[PDB]
Amino acid sequence: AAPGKNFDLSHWKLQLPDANTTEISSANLGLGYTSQYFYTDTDGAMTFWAPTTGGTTANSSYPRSELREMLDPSNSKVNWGWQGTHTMKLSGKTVQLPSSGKIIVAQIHGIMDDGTNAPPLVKAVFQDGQLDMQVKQNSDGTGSDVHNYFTGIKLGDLYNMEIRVTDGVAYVTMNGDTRSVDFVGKDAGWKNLKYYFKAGNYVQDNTSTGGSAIAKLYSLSVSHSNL
Repeated sequence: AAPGKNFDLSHWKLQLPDANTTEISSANLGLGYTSQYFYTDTDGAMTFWAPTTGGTTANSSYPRSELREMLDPSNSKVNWGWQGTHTMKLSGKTVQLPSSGKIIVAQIHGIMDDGTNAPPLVKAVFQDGQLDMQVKQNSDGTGSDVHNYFTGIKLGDLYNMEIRVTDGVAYVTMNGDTRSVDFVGKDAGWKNLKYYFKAGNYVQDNTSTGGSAIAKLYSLSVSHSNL
């Protein structure tokens, strides 16, 4: 069955790497959308394929086949804040890499209150042998990232990932190994942004002959909670 039947995609939309970077609505995912970019493989995985020459969204140079969390499937401007607990769990694997050897398989992305773009906060960067959960230091265009390296994560291996924000602290986990970064403690300006999760295949190669990447998910959930 197409992915939106094996997964609760009622609060995700899908962003594609076709030339026009088409988006597929939550409802259409639920009605069984499938294509070369997004399909159920024979192992049941929700599978994301994107070529390095794909279209790029307005503020990126890299192509993606990637889910974008929609608290309101009819309004992408409704997103969550730094206070309380916000947790994504997934299990998946990276099957094929582009020539650069690097893709992003999950994110927490910032966004302004009015919906305008803001920086990523967490980027789960996969390479064949290490995943780096990168946490951006500052909410604006300054500074760099805090790296968090997980050694031994290879191409084709299954990973169990969790990314949690509780009260302005990011907890980044692979296979039960959790690291943390207090992002509001680094820059209180993160309190002036909202956030949404992403998961899929954001290919860090835009070159002519870099080929394409495949990432898979076997489970994907989001929980927002309080006390």
